[PDB]
Amino acid sequence: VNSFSGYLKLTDNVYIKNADIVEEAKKVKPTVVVNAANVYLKHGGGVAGALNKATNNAMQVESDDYIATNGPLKVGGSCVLSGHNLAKHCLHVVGPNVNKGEDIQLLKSAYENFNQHEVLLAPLLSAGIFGADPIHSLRVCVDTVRTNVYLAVFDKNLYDKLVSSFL
Ligand SMILES: CC1(C)CCC(=O)N1Nc1ncnc2[nH]c3cc(F)ccc3c12
Repeated sequence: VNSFSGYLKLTDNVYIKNADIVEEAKKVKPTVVVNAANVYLKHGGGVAGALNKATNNAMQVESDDYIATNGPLKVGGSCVLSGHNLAKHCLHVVGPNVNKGEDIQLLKSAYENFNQHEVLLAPLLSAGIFGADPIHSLRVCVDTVRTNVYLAVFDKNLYDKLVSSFL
């Protein structure tokens, strides 16, 4: 038993709540929050920029030191850093960016990083809010992650509808 609430059981190990992942994290303070990051860990906007703003830029400061030491992540890769005031840890995961011509098959590799953690609060990766992409991000998540994943989806229409289209 954990402290997640209003999470609609999607499968044996996948759950979802109509929520902003940043606000979910502040309330729950989970062991692991997933950031939908880029390879440079430049948290300018989206979940990344909003989580970082919620850390008062401490996430960015820590990330810049990580990159200066280790260089960029791989598309499909991840690193574990501090969760600051939002979680014990933040798992920064990079899904393919199709607008950069990056192969979306790498989305499965991205979700495989979740299997190294027993429980995670996560947003949708390589999805966005338009077309069959966000819908696609969920199918790969369900078919790839075996650990317990709590998906926060901020957009209601997508939340409402991913549920209604879920096989
Ligand atoms: C793009 C994608 C990652 C996948 C589908 C989805 O809804 N996304 N965004 C978000 N994901 C998680 N929490 C969120 N909080 C928010 C608060 C806002 F004002 C605006 C957007 C979000 C948001």
